[PDB]
Amino acid sequence: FFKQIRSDDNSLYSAQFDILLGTYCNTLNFVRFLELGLSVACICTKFP
Amino acid sequence: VNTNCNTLDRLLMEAKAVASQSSTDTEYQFKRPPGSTEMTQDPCGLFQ
Amino acid sequence: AMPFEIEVLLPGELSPAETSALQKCEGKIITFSTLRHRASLVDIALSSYYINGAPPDTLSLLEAYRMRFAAVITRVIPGKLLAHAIGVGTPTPGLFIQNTSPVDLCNGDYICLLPPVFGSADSIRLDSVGLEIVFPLTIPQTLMREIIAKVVARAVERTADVICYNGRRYELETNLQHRDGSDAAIRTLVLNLMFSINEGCLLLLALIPTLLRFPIYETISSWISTSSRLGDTLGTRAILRVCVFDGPSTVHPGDRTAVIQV
Amino acid sequence: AMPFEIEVLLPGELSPAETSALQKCEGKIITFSTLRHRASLVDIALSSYYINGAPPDTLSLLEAYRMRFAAVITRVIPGKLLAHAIGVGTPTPGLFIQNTSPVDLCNGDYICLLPPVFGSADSIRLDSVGLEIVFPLTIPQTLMREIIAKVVARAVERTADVICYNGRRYELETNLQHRDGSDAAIRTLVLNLMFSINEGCLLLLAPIYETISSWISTSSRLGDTLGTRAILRVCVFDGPSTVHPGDRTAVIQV
Amino acid sequence: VGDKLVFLEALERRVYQATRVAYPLIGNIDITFIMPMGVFQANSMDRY
Amino acid sequence: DQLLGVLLEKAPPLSLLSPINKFQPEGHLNRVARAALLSDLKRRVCAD
Amino acid sequence: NFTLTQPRAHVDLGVGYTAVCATAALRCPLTDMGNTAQNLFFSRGGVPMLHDNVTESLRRITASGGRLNPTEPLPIFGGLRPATSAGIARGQASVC
Amino acid sequence: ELAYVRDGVIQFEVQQPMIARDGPHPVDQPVHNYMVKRIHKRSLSAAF
Repeated sequence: FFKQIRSDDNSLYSAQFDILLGTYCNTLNFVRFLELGLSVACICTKFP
Repeated sequence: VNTNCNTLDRLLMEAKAVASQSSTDTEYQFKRPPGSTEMTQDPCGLFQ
Repeated sequence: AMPFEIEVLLPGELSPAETSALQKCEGKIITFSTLRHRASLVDIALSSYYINGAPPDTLSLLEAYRMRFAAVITRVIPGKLLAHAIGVGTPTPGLFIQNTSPVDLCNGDYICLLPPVFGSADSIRLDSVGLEIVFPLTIPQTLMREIIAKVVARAVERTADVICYNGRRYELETNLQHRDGSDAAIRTLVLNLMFSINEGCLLLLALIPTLLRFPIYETISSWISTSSRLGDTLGTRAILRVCVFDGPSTVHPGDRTAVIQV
Repeated sequence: AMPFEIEVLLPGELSPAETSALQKCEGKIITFSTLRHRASLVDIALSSYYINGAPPDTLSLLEAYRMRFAAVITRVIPGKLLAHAIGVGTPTPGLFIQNTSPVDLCNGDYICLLPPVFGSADSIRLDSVGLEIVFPLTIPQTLMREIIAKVVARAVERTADVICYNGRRYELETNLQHRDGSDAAIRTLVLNLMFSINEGCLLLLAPIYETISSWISTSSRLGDTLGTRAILRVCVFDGPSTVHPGDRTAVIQV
Repeated sequence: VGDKLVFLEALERRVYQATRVAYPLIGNIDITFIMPMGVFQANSMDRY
Repeated sequence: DQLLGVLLEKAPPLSLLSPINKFQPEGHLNRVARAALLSDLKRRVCAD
Repeated sequence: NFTLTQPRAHVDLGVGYTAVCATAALRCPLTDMGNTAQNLFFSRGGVPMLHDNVTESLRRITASGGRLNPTEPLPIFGGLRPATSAGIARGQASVC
Repeated sequence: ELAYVRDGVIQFEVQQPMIARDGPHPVDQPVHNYMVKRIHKRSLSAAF
């Protein structure tokens, strides 16, 4: 209950907001082992 | 600073924009006026 | 002719326990050293009256309320704060005020300022930013001398009695032993009152003792100096007048009412 | 509604570098024994301050700078001098003065006009009609409540000179003629000394409310009656804080 | 510079000239000194 | 001949104009800055 | 008198540190690095000496060896400012 | 409409890679960070 005793009190014209001005994210880098140079040193072999 | 237990390396966030302590315009080294706007650096007041 | 409108940018991070306390204080008087259009919440707080790096007494406020321009809080939104100057000549239309003083202002009085010379100030502690704001009391112009003198008189006796208005008496003691602090929070004023009336009741005998190395024309000048330099700080005057139209005549404490400019 | 502007018909018998001598004097104070719209140049000159055919002095001008209606010269056009009164009851929306003091003026101070006392006047002289105008030095209400102390500490030394301000020494003098005028300042001092002591001062020596309630009334009247009341307050809105001697500043009524 | 393309500005001739404003890249720095006065080397192997 | 004689009695020294040219911004230096500039003015005269 | 204001705002768009500073050159020193002792008689501190004349003599003996010291007639209220010199030579006087 | 904003915000979100490892050691998992920061308000002014 919030009666306006006399008439048209203040705080009936406020219009004050707050805005989410953006959003930022990142994309990981996915590396492969054979694209490196370190893999000259090994002979990888799949063996189930 | 109350967030002393909060931050890890608060050195970098307190090394930039200290306010001037002494008055830059008087004949002697008086204390700063209540509303001066100058800013200095304190490499010694940082490491004590 | 426009009202000299001031804006104080309320910072963020004010916990809602404090924004909820800034609303209810709308119409209280605050002081500015210099008068601008954009102020800061620190230019209002208690840290402005610091003389010797320490909070002020009830004497330094008596000069501060004569050297710093005043301004009545007009309206507050959760984002900022808006206030109108009073002292200078400006047509500010609304200009209400809420009586913050333990007394009832009758209709058509004149209002002067006064620091909290008895008790604790119903101030506001903005802890999320680290400062406190104090608001001067609005006492009537006729009750000024009695209060400012009786507060010193009831202190000299403890170092060695009621106010009444609108037919309603107000016990100044408030039923507690305030003998600690209040006899030192007023120390600087009473101690400067001693040696300005203690010099007075002796130099008159010194001049002509038949009315009823110690220069004379130095102390006669050091007495008229002090007694006159203090003859304005304690003798303050009115700044506002409580006018009402089609409303109540008496305004109980804590309640707001409209005023005009002297 | 509208400020009390005063026009005073300048006489046309003046040199071009005499009407050009009044435009270096805008923002300065004048006085008026009577207050009307239409006036004459004789009324604000030193020839009018003469007490009885006799010139004035320090303790006689200070009995005139608190018995006349001070006014500010706003803008003089060739042939007519415009001015705005002060202590009347009407507002002056745009006002300003020129600092004639030898010291600095801060913001918010209280201005009190004092006759030239520093042994160096800035008088404007007119040989055309044979007049002379005196412009009083606007002094803050602190230094003004010490110059009034020293003038009486010398005036009573007669009937039996440096003052520090903002860290500097300032030297003054006086011309105490008119024994009537140097006696008239004694009776008020001794009266206020009489009317400040009461029966309650015995505790102060070794009711107490009554005593100080009577004493503040003496303290408020003493400095106002031996000197001049504060008449103007300097309130800069955008201008720099200090007003160096000679500059113009934004003043408001008190 | 290095491996990057950067501007190289000096804004004290286009802006900040002929106006009464100080160029904000001229700053201050405060350094505290210490000197011992009246120390006697309270030993014998140290006074040679 | 007169043009030389008139240009000569008008030209201030170089060692006195180059330093004050380095302190032109807000060329109404406060009491301290002129006192700190004069110490360099006395030195830049003897060096060249 | 016309006056023109304009509100603005800003915010940082990085996760780490974007700007960096480096004091590169040295202009003139702004304070002379000379001897100017401090006088503790400016402070209106706590417990005073007992015989006031001994205090008055200590203060004068101190003042007879420096130029930064209060104006001899002490005021009844104020900041005890020192006397402004007629001139200054090397720069702002740094206190020791 | 800047004069009506209570406080505008921007949001971040960054992922972090990981490395598989041997024992004895608690196995790593992906971490996700979420950040928010607020805008500060300023102004300019001039006159004639």
